[PDB]
Amino acid sequence: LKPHLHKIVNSSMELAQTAKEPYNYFLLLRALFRSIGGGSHDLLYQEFLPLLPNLLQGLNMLQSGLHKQHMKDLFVELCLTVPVRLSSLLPYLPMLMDPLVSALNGSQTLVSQGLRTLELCVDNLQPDFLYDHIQPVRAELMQALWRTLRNPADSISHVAYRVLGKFGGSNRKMLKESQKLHYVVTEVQGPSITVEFSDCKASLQLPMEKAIETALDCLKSANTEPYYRRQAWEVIKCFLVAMMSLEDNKHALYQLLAHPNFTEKTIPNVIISHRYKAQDTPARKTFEQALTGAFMSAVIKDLRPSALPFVASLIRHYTMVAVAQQCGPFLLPCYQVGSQPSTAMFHSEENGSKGMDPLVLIDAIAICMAYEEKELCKIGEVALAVIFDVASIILGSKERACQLPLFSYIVERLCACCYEQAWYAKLGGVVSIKFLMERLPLTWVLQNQQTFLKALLFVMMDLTGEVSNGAVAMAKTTLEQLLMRCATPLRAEEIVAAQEKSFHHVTHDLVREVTSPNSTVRKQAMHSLQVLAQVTGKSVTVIMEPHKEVLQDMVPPKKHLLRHQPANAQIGLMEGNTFCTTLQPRLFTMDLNVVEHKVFYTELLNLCEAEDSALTKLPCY
Amino acid sequence: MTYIEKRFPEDLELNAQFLDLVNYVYRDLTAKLEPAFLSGLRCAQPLIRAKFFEVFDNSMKRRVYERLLYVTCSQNWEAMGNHFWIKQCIELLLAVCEKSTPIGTSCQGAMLPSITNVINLANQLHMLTNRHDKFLDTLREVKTGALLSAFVQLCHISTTLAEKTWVQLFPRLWKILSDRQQHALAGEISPFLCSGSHQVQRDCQPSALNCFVEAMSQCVPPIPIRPCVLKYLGKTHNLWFRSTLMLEHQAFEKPQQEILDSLAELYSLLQEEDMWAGLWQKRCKYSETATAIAYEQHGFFEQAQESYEKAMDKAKKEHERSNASPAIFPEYQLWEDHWIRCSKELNQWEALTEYGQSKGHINPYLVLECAWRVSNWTAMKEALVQVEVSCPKEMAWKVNMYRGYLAICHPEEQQLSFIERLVEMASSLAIREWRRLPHVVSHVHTPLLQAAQQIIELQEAAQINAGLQPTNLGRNNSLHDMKTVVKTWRNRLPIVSDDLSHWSSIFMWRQHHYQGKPTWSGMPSSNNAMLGVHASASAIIQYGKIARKQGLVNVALDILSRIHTIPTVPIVDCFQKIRQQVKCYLQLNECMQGLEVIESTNLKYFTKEMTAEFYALKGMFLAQINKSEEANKAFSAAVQMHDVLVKAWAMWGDYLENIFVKERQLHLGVSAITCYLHACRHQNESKSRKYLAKVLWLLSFDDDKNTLADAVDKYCIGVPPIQWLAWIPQLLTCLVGSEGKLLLNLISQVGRVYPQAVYFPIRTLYLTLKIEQRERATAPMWRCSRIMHMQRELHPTLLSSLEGIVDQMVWFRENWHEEVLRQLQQGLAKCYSVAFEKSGAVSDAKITPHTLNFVKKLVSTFGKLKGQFTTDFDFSVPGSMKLHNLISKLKKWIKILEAKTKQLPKFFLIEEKCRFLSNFSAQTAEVEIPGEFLMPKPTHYYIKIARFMPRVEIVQKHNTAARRLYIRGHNGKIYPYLVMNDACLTESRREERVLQLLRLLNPCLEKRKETTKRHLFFTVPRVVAVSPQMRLVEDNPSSLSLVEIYKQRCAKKGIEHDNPISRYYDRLATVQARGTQASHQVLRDILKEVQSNMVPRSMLKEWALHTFPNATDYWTFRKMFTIQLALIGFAEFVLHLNRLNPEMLQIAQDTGKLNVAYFRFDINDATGDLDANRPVPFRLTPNISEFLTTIGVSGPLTASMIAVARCFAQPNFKVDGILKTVLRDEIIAWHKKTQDSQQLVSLVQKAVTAIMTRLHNLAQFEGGESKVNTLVAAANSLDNLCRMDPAWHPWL
Amino acid sequence: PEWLISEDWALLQAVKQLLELPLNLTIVSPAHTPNWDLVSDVVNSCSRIYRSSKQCRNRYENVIIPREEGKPLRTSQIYAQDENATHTQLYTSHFDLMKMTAGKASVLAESGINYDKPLPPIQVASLRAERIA
Repeated sequence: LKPHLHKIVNSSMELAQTAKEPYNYFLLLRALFRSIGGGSHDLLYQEFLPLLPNLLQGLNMLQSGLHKQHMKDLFVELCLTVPVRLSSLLPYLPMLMDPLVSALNGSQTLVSQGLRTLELCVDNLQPDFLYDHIQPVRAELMQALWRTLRNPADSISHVAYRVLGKFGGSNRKMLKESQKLHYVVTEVQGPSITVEFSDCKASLQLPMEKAIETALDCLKSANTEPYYRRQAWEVIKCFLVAMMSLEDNKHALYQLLAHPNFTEKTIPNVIISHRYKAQDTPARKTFEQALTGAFMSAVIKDLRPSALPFVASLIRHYTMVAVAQQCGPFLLPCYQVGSQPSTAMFHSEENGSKGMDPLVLIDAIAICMAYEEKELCKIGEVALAVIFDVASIILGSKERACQLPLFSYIVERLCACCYEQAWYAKLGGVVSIKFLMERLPLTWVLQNQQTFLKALLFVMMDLTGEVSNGAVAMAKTTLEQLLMRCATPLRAEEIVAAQEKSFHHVTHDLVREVTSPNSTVRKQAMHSLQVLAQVTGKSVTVIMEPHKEVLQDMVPPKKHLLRHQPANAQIGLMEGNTFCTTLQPRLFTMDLNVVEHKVFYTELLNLCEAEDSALTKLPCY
Repeated sequence: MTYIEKRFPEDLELNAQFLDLVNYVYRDLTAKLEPAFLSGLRCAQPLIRAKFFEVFDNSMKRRVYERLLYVTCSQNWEAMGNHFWIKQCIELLLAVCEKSTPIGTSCQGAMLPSITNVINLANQLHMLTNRHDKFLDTLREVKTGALLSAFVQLCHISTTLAEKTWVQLFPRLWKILSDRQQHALAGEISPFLCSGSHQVQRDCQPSALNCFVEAMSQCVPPIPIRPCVLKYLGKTHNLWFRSTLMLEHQAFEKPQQEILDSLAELYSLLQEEDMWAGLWQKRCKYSETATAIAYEQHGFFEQAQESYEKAMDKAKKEHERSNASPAIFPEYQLWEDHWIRCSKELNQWEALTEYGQSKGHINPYLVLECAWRVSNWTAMKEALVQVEVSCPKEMAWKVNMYRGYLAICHPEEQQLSFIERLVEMASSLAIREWRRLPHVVSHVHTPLLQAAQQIIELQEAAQINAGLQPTNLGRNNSLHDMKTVVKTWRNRLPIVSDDLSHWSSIFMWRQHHYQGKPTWSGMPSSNNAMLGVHASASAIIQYGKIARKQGLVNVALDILSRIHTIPTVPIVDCFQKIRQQVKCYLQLNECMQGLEVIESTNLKYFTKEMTAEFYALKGMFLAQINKSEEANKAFSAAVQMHDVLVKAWAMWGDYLENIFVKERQLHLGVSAITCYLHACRHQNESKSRKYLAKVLWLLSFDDDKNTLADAVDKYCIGVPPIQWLAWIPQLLTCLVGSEGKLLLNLISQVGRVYPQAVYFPIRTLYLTLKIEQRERATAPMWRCSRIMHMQRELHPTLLSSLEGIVDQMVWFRENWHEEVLRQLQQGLAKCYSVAFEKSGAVSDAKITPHTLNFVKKLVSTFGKLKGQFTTDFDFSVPGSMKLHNLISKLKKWIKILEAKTKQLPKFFLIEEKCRFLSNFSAQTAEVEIPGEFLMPKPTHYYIKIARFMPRVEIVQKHNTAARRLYIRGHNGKIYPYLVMNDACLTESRREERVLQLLRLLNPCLEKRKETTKRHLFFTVPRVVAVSPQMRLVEDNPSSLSLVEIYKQRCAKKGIEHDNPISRYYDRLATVQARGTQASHQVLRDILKEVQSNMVPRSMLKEWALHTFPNATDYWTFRKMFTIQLALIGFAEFVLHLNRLNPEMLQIAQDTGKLNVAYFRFDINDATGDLDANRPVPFRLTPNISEFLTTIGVSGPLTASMIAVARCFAQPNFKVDGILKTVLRDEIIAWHKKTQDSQQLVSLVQKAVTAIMTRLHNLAQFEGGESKVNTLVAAANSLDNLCRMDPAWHPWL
Repeated sequence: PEWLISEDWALLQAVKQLLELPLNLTIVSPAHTPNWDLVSDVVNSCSRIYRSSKQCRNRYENVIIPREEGKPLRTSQIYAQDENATHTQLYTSHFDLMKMTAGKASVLAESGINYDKPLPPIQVASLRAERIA
């Protein structure tokens, strides 16, 4: 096994990033470490040493990031338990410490694993050296050591207490970072439910902040018994039908929604945005938490029969509220023709909407998308269709319902999921882009064409590290379809103008990204033009011709001293130059005689001809 | 039922349901089946639970009052001790509601509006609307009983919900009860709390009583609870801080002393000695007790012990003539308890053991602790047996250990075979109590963490004796079991903050084995006797080493006197003895004795390295006394003998500098510079800033021919550049000034290794000089450029990334709306400050020339069409005649723009408007977190940049809007940085200066005990500036300034935060208009009336109470708040800093840390007078004091200020060097602003000597309380407050 | 183990915070379950040696119950009569115990050092470099 032992680990780590299901790749290492660990420790241990820097740095990066609970539990386990004895691990010890604090939190088997590694490290590293390496993490490590004493498992506590004793005085040394305290920022009454007794017919208002959160936590939990799941659903349901005011019926409702004007008048062009959302006040925070509880209670079996007909009928209600609040007939003043995305459209404690805003539904839908358990995307995707369906029916036309100000928030909020650091949160965004693209009118997609393009590129750019359980692979496909959906030639003047304008903007962004240092986004930007070159009859250079202003100062590198940029950018400048020139129309003829071209051409030459290490190994290199 | 439950916990379904059928038999007495019926109420199967509930629900009236009595009095909760039985109580009461009424909610504001509600504010469709009405029709059928049934069930599975429900429930339904019912209910509640049924529930963490007692406290009509029981409940049910907090409240407002006794004991139990001390100083009858406590509170246990003994005899004279005066007994008990404590800290273990076993009134507990420390085991065994019978408390963990001590060090012959159970039993028992302590670890937790170190030592101590047994003695494995464990002990020590008594515990216990070890080797080529004696010799020296570090020198001499008894010591250990002995005399006719030991020792034998250190001590000791010329040769011989001893080099330099400061002898200065730099050479990182500070300080005396600088340049080699990182701003101030070309050879070496550390400062300086020059390349600018030039050649990738980051920074500057509003806020503050200066004179006053330029500059940037035509019209002239009329105009325009900026975006993504930051990644370039190099941290501990989070939030800072961009370090943590953009670069640089000082002083606090014992540090934020204008400040969210607290509750109130200042001036004008000048009394009147009408005394307490509902969180936040304000208060006074305006103090809600918003030295513009003598020495104010008055101000604050002041007073910490260097740079900046040579020395030297005057004046300890008590009393005295600037918000 | 008088009054008052004379005459109408730990806690405020909860109950049920019943002076009446003299006598005796306890250079020449003449650091610094050479 000594031969191609590096290939197993080196490939496993790099493959795990791109692969859709990395869990097997990391489980492979866990199997490897157990087998090698304590069973074959003559040559593999020596053969393992070269792997330690990248491997520990790798594994350290993964646990530092945020993945699914079961995934994270494995990661902290791999950072520890490596088949390297006490010695030869000290140089990389700082990288191991961050897992150690993580281990002391979480699963019991991890806590014991964390103490087990900490226990041995305490005895063999002499206090002064070990404590120094604990300084970066001591603020949270010690608080974890103190906390684990209170844990119920006696074996965990006794071991935790023993190590604290071994930490002679360091266990009680003053902490630069004090223990974080729990403070309530909002001094307002949260959501409550009227309760009346027979005693002098007096009434109370028992707060529901914990109950709704507690009920939701039960639905999140993967091992709550079915009875309490049903009760959790009942608490959430009974609360929603409490905050939701039932003050309309049939004739009163029909006349408002059968009105002229809002079915014929131009829909007001108001842009919503959570940029101006002051803060999630406790009601809105609870209301959003209550809704995501309703959405989750719909997906899980043995509760869908009484939930899906509820959430489905509830989603239709909120959209009817949103439309009636921001459509032709009356609309609140915050949605008038020339208004701006003020805070009046979000619930707030000083200038809210004097009543919960319907947009909290979109927040609940977005949070369901970003939930780690991706099964919730399906129920959320149902909601997006339902609000669109009600909007189409109530406004009398598809493209009209899409012009509604509500969808300006949906595109913004769901796209925001692509800017979260968790891969699952990002994947929730990309899936949302795919759904909206394929179920919405072409012209509207053109209106939000660029917004999706930028978000998709960010997901790919952001995930150059451990990519995902298949996100960029999903992002690239969605990006490809997005250009194909929009760039496909048609036929009315209105649509033609939008496509010509939208196509103009998108190519501007793609050309800008040709030379970008990020390899993942760069190559796709290179490839995204190719699909455009095929979708339409226009040649690649004809597509890139108008936006020469962008790349103009780089294809010819403008003698930007070719050391003041890192290696990654130098690849982008060279790769962008290669792609730009290689096109058979060959934009930006790189004439040697012209200045700042001979320089670039000579530099890449000397770079290639550099034979020895010293000349090849420059400070940038 | 008793047997079935325990044996088979999975088949109770058949039985549990059976007892439900027994409900019929009870009516048709078998009452003894209650402890199974109650176990059926909890169960785990929901179906059975409801079946048992119906009989329980049936058996009582459907009245809220009756059920409350039933839960309190009628019911017994003993049967279900392990359960959190409050769940049933929540279920019991929630079952009395009206389950039929349709669901609703009082908070109509939060309800989602109905579809048709928009009207009131003024085919596919019909099927949908018709279909929808059915859905709404179903909702109308939901009844509140549906929620309560599900609500109640949800509690049973989640204690956290149950715990929060009862606290939110009982006070709410407590209102429902009529005042008659509440009266009777309160009568039953008091006996209920102290009932014995809850006794079973002490161990379980969320104790049912803990949640119950927490709930009642919120009841709006206060429920009277005896202080005696409140102490008990706090002690047992982990309810510590709610009891003390609740006890404090009544103690403040309200035979009225039983409260203090209960409160006093709890503070002692919590080990909050400083808070405990404050309480007793207020109530102590005898003046002796206050003197004793004040001494004991800080150390000097020699004085405190005597002050107690003085009190007792004087009290003894009282007894023979007077009666008992029952109230005095707790005071007498205090002296006996604390005279013993001080006796322990004094190492008077022999006397205590003799005292403890007196003829009568024996004290077995006292004998237990002290008897074993001396070898009097026979007394130990006797004491242990008679205390085991009454081992009453947590001590059980302590008692169990002492069995091991007797087991190991048996009076005749040990067994050490069953000890494993003993140590394990004690360890488990110790953890048991730990579970009973508060949530946040604090001083109350110290004994357990303090003990954990010694409980383990007992276990591995048994391993020592096991090896000594002849059965396994002499074996190599056992011998190496002896060696390693002894080595482990030598490196595992407590911290200096630990009381010397515990330090004895670790070492006295270790001493026994260091004496058992020689015995086995005394039987043979057995050198292990040398190892054993070496251990005891080193251990006793180490144990006595701290006694000096603690300030108890006299006992330290005694401990170092013990080693003489041991027959032989390794010569290396004896060198520590003399070094520790000579150090002891150095810290205190004492010269003769010190000179006796130094001369007598080392008659003819020692090695080179140890001789030098010894001879080094001679010079420093000689230097103290007048005889000094002999010290020089003592250093010369010492330094040159070893030539690599930092102490010789450093101490020698101090002598040369001490002489050279007078007579300005140039050749001596280079002698001082050479010594200092060489000392810092071998020394790495810390413990060299003190020496470097001198080198930079002495560099100011350099003449035109830069001899000292040449001396620096010649000998600044070898000193690793890391040591310089602390002095980058000081170096740059030298580089920009004259003779910089000499230092440029040094900075280039510092930058060559830490490019990010110098580039950001150097970039600021060069760009700062350029703008300075452009106002009207120069050599200083050329010097800065040369550093960057070469510094770009190396790490070219890193520098490009840095500049790229700064280039993108320009996009974070606030828009015009915020920019102008910032000018208004700045202008208004200056007008108020100018306005106060013009007070007393005509209140109308006149607009100052400086104010005109700002307003004239304001219209220039303003002159937005709708606003424009109004502002220019309103500001028809840049201030017409009246200053106090102008502020009204600004305030109106403050409100206009403040609302205007309220609608501005709170978000804007990085990828938008700036691409480099978003495209930045770890592989782009290794760049450390901004401000990482501000302090040369010795260890690696450097966090790279990995990703600029794509979202930046726009936030308000005191009087400006700043962009907060979140960084993600390579470690995965998120560091929120706040991009501060500001003009007036000269002021900004000064603000960083004081922060450098506070960062330089922080290591000072750690070393000593009386400061480390209180967790004292300056929490200086990390600020690195990259511009002449903008800078990055490490802002942690949730930190809101004190003034913002006033606005928050002011906004809730029906007033505006600026009403106090306006009322102060207009009220002053009315009296001034009549003709009478502003007298002192009228200043008190306006302050008093404002404090009683618009700014209530309890403003800050109200916010803290509502923001920290959890008791444990409130106290710790208050304690940390009080401690931090002490350092701020001390720093604002001793360092002669700018006054602490309300907007300056930044309170961190998450941790309680207070960091002042950019302090700065208060130097007179005309001259470097350094005038900081405003009426109140430091901000104490009513509201802040109201947070802490009775104890917090007295005990913690006064003690905290004294502890810090004494810490800096230590001659060992060369604060003179630190202040002189930093101030020198400050003075240079002052000179440039006001418009070199030795005249600089006069300003800085006179300034520092002014600072040390305050430091020593308020640090010196007299025969009683220190001078701090006077100023803090003067700080909050209304006489000084009313005289302060109204903009300072003295009322606040 | 030394018995006191004021501690008996502490026992009485502590019991008055819960039940009645025959401790649980009926544990009072409701179930309040006397808490001897609390009674032991309060009595310790006026003592220097812990009165364990188990032993605290025995003293109440052994001597206090008969003495309180009477039908010697009542425990309330002895305490007033004593004038707290015993307790003062106790601390006065303790104070005496504490007070009574409270009563108790040619080596340099052999190393090449010309100790008579100091060497300025400049020469010493230069001398240091030479040894490196």
